[PDB]
Amino acid sequence: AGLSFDNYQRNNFLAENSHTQPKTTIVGVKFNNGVVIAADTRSTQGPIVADKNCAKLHRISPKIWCAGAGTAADTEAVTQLIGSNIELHSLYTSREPRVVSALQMLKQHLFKYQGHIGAYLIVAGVDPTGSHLFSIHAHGSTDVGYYLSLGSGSLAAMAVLESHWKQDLTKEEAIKLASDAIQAGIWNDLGSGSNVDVCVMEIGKDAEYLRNYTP
Amino acid sequence: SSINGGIVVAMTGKDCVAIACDLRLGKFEKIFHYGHVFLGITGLATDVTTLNEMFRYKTNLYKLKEERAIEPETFTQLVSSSLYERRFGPYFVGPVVAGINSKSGKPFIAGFDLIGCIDEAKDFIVSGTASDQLFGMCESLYEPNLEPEDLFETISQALLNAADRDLSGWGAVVYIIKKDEVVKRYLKM
Amino acid sequence: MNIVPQDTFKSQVSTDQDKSVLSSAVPSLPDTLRQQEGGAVPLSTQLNDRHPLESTLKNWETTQRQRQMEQYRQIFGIAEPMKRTMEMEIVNRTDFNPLSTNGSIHRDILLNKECSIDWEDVYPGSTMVGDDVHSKIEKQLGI
Amino acid sequence: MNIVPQDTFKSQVSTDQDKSVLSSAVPSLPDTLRQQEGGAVPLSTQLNDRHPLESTLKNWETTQRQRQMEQYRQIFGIAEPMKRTMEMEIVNRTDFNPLSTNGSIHRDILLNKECSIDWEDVYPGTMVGDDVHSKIEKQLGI
Amino acid sequence: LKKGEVSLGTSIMAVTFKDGVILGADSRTTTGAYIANRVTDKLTRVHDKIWCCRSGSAADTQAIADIVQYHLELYTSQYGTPSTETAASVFKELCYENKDNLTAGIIVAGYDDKNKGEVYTIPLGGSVHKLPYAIAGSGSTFIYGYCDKNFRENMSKEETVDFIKHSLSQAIKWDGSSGGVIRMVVLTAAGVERLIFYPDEYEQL
Amino acid sequence: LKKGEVSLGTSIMAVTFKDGVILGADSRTTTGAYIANRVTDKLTRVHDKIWCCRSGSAADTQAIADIVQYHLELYTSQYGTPSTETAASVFKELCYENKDNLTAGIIVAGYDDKNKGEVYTIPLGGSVHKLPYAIAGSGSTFIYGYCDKNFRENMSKEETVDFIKHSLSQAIKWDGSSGGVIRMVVLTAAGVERLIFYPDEYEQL
Amino acid sequence: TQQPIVTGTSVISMKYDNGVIIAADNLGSYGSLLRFNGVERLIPVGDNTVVGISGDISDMQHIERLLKDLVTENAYDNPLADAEEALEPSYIFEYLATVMYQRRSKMNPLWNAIIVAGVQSNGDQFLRYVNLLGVTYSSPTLATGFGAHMANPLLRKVVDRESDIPKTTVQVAEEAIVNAMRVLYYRDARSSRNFSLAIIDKNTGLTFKKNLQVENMKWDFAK
Amino acid sequence: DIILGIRVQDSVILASSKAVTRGISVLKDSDDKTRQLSPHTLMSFAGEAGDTVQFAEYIQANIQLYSIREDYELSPQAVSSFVRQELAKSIRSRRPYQVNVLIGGYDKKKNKPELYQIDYLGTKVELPYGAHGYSYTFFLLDHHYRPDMTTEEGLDLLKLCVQELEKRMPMDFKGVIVKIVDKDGIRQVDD
Amino acid sequence: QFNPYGDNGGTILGIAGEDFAVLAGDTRNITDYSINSRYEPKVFDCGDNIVMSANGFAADGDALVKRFKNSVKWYHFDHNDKKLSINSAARNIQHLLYGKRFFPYYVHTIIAGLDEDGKGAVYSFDPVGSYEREQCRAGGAAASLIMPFLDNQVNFKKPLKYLSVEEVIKLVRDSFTSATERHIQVGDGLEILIVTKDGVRKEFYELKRD
Amino acid sequence: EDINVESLTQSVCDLALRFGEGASGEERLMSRPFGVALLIAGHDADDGYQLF
Amino acid sequence: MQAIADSFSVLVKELQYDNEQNLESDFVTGASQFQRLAPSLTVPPIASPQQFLRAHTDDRNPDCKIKIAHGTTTLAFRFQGGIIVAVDSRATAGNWVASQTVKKVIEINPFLLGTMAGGAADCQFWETWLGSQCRLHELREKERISVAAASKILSNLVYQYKGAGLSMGTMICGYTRKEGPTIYYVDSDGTRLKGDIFCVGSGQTFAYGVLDSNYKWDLSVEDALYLGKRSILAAASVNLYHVTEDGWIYHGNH
Repeated sequence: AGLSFDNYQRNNFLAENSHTQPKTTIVGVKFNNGVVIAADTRSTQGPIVADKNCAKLHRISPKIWCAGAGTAADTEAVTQLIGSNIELHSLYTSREPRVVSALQMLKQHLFKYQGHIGAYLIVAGVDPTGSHLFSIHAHGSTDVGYYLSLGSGSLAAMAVLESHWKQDLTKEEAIKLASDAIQAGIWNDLGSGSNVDVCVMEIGKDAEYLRNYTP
Repeated sequence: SSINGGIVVAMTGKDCVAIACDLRLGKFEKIFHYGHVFLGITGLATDVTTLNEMFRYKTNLYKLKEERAIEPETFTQLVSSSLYERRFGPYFVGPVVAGINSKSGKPFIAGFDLIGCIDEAKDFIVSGTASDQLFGMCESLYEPNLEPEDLFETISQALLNAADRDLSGWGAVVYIIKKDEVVKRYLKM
Repeated sequence: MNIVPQDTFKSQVSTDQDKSVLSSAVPSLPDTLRQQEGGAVPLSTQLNDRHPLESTLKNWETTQRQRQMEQYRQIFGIAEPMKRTMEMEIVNRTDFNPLSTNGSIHRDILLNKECSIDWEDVYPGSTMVGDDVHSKIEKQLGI
Repeated sequence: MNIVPQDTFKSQVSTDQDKSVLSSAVPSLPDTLRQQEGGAVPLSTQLNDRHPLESTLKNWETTQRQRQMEQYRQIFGIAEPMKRTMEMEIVNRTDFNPLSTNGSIHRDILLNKECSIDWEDVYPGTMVGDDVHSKIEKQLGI
Repeated sequence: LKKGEVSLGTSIMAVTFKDGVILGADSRTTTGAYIANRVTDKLTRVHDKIWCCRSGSAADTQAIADIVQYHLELYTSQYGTPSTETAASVFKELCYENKDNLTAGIIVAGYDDKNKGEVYTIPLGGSVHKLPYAIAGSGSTFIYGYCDKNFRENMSKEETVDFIKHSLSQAIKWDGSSGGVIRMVVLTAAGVERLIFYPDEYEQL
Repeated sequence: LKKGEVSLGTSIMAVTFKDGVILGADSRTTTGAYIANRVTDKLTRVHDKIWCCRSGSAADTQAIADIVQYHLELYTSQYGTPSTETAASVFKELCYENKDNLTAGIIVAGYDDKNKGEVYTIPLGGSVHKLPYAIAGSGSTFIYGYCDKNFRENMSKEETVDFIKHSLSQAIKWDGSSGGVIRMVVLTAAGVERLIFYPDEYEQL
Repeated sequence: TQQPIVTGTSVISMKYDNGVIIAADNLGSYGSLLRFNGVERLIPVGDNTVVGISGDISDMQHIERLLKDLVTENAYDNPLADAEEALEPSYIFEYLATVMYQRRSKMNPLWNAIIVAGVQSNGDQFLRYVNLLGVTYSSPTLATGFGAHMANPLLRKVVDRESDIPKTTVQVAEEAIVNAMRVLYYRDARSSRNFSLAIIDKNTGLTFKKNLQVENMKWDFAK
Repeated sequence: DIILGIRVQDSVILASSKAVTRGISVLKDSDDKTRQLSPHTLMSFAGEAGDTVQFAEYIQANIQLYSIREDYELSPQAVSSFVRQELAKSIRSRRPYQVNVLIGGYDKKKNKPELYQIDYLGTKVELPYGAHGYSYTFFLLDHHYRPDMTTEEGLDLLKLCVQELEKRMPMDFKGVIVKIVDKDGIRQVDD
Repeated sequence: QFNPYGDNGGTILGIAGEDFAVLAGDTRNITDYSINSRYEPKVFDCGDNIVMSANGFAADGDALVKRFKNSVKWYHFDHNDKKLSINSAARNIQHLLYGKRFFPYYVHTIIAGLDEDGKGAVYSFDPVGSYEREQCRAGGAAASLIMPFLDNQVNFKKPLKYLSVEEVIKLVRDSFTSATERHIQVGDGLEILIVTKDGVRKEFYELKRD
Repeated sequence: EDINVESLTQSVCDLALRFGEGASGEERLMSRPFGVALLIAGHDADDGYQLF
Repeated sequence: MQAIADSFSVLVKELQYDNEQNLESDFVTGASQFQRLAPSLTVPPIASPQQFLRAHTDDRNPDCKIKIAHGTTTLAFRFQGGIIVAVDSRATAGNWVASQTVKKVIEINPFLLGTMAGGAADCQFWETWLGSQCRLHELREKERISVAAASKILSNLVYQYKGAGLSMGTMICGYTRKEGPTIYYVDSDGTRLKGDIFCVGSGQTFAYGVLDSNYKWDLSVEDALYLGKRSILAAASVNLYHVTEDGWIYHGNH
């Protein structure tokens, strides 16, 4: 039951006998009435560009979104499992899901596997308690931030965010700031490129998903 | 008795797809079908046979329950979940899925990593040991919205050029897939 | 009050440690044909070269529930863990469905997993010997 | 101003690096017979697997002498190290004793080792060579 | 620690004074030489007047703190407000029984009517020590002498605030893993008071 | 650091004041947890009013100090009394040119009628830094804050003595490799003064 | 050396229309301990060149000694040392790069990263980088260490190509450098608040500013 | 590489095998494991490629120089002592290399044959028997050896050893070259 | 232990024509994820109508080019300003590379020029000196993307002999544009040196990422 | 390639200089000048047939 | 004495240009680096140069890896009036186009040939060096060098560097009046074997068997060439060389 450990010894033996086992800029910015998440759209299998238009913004729930780095399959699987749990909990409670609930589920699931599930996430959302932004580490640690960056291009994006962030930001200002950080990651990092995807979650409104906001 | 490795190439045409695999001429082919969905697997041969048997099992049960054939997107999701089940003991394979949806008629191709991460491509997918040289040949030769004859010629030329650049009993198997007719061809070099 | 499972290794081994598949000809030896493991799997091979996370994953839920029972005993008394264990035992005992492996609804209600999904649920996890109802009847009844 | 000797490893190798023993038939190759080293000792084997202290011991006294000369140059001027080196070179060049290997008395006085003993003093230490004429050729440069 | 895990290079102080206790910390989280969070709240609330600060593995300390808060809610539903000693004992049991798999150290500061404010420290390993004041973290090593020279029993609130401010300012000055703002919580009979001091304040002390 | 060698785990301080400089240290030499020498004079004289204290490998620093004293005797025979800067430069050259083979750190204190008392520090690696005061050794880490809070320029002799005594007493209190008696040398224009303080005196500070 | 002990973090430099600007903070860190405050890591070599060095501090002092010896040997014995026979930035960089590569090939590298900034005698701007491996390159913006990942993306906003150099005034370049230094002090754990800056202009010469502090820091968004 | 040496009443018999270096198909007719040191002293060697041939040729050159210089032939004992000295000197400052030497001579002054074996570290032993390479033959030699054997009986014993050894060799054992050293000099046995 | 090597990630291409030679390279210098510079030439005119490029570890390539240029200077001094032919330069470079047999340069080297008959010539060198004359050689990252593109449009067996210089320049630009699209290390610019009987001419073309 | 006849002649003359300081600054190699004169006859592509 | 004064009179040290070898290698004082009959090889100045070279020679760029000579079959034998040397010319393609065909056999002299069978650079460099040595010897002695002497020179040279990192297996084939036709095999381990028939390659057992089936000393030139071509074809188009007393003659696909 669950994830299998079969063929572990066989795979190790193959690795010992010369059998090669076969084998991003993300930002989140809070503003005065919501939160924005943005990402680059380049997908590479090593130095080769596999896809120039890749959707990296994933939906935990209609108003709770996330993006990830690290092992891609782990990120997708964990996001989908927590989305299923969140949907079931919302149906059970007859209430809108809270971002803190998704944070707790993700934290406990990642801590259970002791860092062997390589999922590093930025999770933004809006619920009846307000707007929330969180960063989640593979080993099970989480943090709260007003603006966060992730991926190989995270340092350039963080520099841009540190240059042009204020307490009181409008929706347009936050969208521009997030897009600028993603553009800096695109220009100055080899892992990031192509287009920018944005998602804006405002209190009291539907989530607005803008794919290819700047091409 | 040594049949490990190989190359599989998938391309999209106008309203058709092409999927081709290498062969040793002269019964071990790396392309299987479960109705109108085609799967080509490269890598460890034991894992290839095991995955083929498992997917035949699961698609037979799916058709018995649903009373209809499975579509390429649903099969892609199934392959992804099956590969992820063996998270810590994964098969040493690279799979590629090709097909045409029975209802919408849109062509579909995709590739996978060893633990089921999906790479859905609009132009072509290359799987194999090198995946760097034949990849460049396919990049130089591919053109979008080709007719089935043009697509067959393009993919066959890519395979032949890959075969010439690094043998003796080399062969190829090509599938040209349309919504109503599937043509299987052999290339003897 | 554990968090990570502890004391998972076996402190001793024997050739008749698995009472289910003991040979009838030589009762002190296991029956390799009815094990249906492949025919070349000595028990000693299971003592080495394991994944360091397999034991943690296998015993995680039991460890969490044992910590919860210890907390109840510390805060409420002996009666609360006694009653929880009694309910779980009654639910588990009176279920015998040899054709299915899915857990019951009432067990998930008691475990507070009514609207919770894990990979164990998603991946619940042919043979010539011992794939019949009668083997399960014998195991359940201790025949 | 070095205490422990430094830069003791070779940076280049060649088959004619030993000018004293070179083959007359092939001047680019060394003469194995006249080397008299056992006949199965390629130069490459001397580049690896040495005792770490050997280079430190072999170059110790030269390093101390160089540090002393550098201190004299810093404190006294160019003339003092120049004169010390000139004295030592004259003493060493005028001595030629092919039958003995001991250092002269005047060399010991200049080195300030008149009443000092080290293991080099206690332990000072074929078919071809090891004769007077080989030493004459090596000394005269012919 | 585990390879690739997040460590807690903090500066933590807890000082008992005449009217209660004060718990203070810096707000830097690092991933080596890169500051991943300029402003992190290191003051963890375990109960209404029982707070703590954490060191070692971040994930392990978060899991332990969540379990302890759950435990204290269960205790409160039965017997009411728990003592700081009970919370310290639960922390100690969790840290000691799992010390072969989890790296965790805790500083617990509490107030209750019976004991009038207490400080406990649980270093790595799981032993517990009740102290008039405690310091922990990477920067604490630089202020062992200063604190030993400047602590008095039964100080006023302002004196304790100044003492903690000076000590943490020195710890921030010398330690590279200690950061920007100083956060403090004052626990007395009146209630819970939160204070923050900015670099332009304490760097001129 | 070669295996089986002797390391200089100590607490070293040097403070410039109004009339000159003072150099102070503890007197403990330890091999592992065993105190190999309970009473050690760590204040090394390389010239009449130029003293030093050593850290790192004991043998390497002893050899370097012998060479420095020889160099300064040659310089004196040629040009007279050297400045503290010259001795610091010779120490730095010796430590830097051999840093791949020797582990040495030096604190140099000196007096001359031109510069009027100076302190230089050469940490491991061979870089030189001139400071109004310096601390070094394993026990110095615990008094980085205290010293930074209690040093004033142009202090009197007694104030400097008290400052050094307090700081070294705290370092002794917290560091295992430090202990014994406190030794101090006062270098002024009036001459060289020697001071010793016993545990029954400074432990009551 | 074989491992750095006392180190400096980053130097950042930019070209503008009439000259170059370089900057670096004043800190020598001993592991995680911020041990030495007051380390000058910008060395003016003449009146037309500034060298910024990051990495091992003892090796940096050795390089300073080499530069001083080079300056002194320039005047031995040319009476036109202050005249057209003065040292050029290209000469200094060529010497330093040769030294760095030779010591890399000797397996005894100088654990440093070096930026040479200045103005040639014909008014051209010179900005070059060389590290402990002997790798050399030039660009309108240069940085070492953490700056190379954070300060460079900011500065490339101002000067993105060679055609942007004539459009960039000294005020804009200095503002960009100061903001990049503030970002570095925000996000670098081995950084210092105090830094030094140097402007080399083909008209006004060398301006060396010391004791510059990061100012206007936003900490109020605590909660 | 396999070398055998048998000393009999009047002579010394030395048998050596071919090389077959590494996967190289070579057809040749020569003995590359034997050097004639002097008209009445022969040397057989087995060991690492390159080093062993260099050492053997160096020894041969030194002995030829001595013979030309003195117009006189060294005894087998002196030759073996010189070989031992040179072998111990070679590994004085380098990692030892695998080498085993059998020296067979006929002392004309004493009028008697002699056989010595020197191993890789420089250990010289005077023996009536001797073998190096494949590892039983000692038991057979001990069972069927007499100090007063004639040349024919020694050759028969060597044939018995060869027949015993061939049954374990992987069928690639080609013709073993056999040489005899006695008062008339050195000759090669055709069979 | 100190590691004396590195990697800077370039791409070079040499093509020999009927009466001309072409050596081109991308101008981006990177350190494994970061862009050190967007314009750093790697193809150099060495005199006597010889163009050289050493792609890989940048310090080693710079050292090799420096040594070759100094050797050519002394060759002119010692032989009455005689023109150095391309084959002689190839032999000199082979000796320069093999002189570091036990501490090799970590570079791939290509030189281009005209032979004694006036025809285009390109020589490729392995890192320890093994060299050969070739019609076309692509080196570095994305060579596997550039060679098939060239082979798709040229019959090396329109035949390459009858191609003009402008057509070759356009084909090189197209191959580099495709490689820039598909490869993350290729971009920011392309520089082409053309050797003809009139000398060496330089062309520059901007690539993606600016 | 073949060496130029003039280059070879220059090399021989540089060797003949060795009774004093060498052309590249080498130390003295012999105690007296040579007592021979040479006629060097060659052909190369640069200068045809030459006699030195 | 003035030189002594100069040594103690005070940039050059850091450049390491006070050493004559460094000046020569960088061509400061002249082109003497290109004047050494015995080339100088740079070695890392550390305690374990061999481990360093071995570790760094097995680690990413395909174009920065040391080129290895083809392991394809190579054959050589001597019938009655010369030597037949046969190779397979099936070149291996890569990211390049060849202007002309490559050759697996090095032409040392108009009378000497060698085979690579190892590291390509080692074989090319050292066989060109051997050609230089043979030319100098022939100029000195006014006679063609014997094949034994040339093979011995190559073997001594490779043995001097034994264990340093070289890899090369070559077959020196020649024909002189005094010796006749001779073939030697020289390896980077110092092996030097004289022989009549040599087969070194991926598949060489088949070629050796075909040779042994129909090998005789009374073969004619055409028969010997046909036998060599057939042996190569059996092993796995075919470049042939016939070596006689007057030199070698090359046959493309005869």
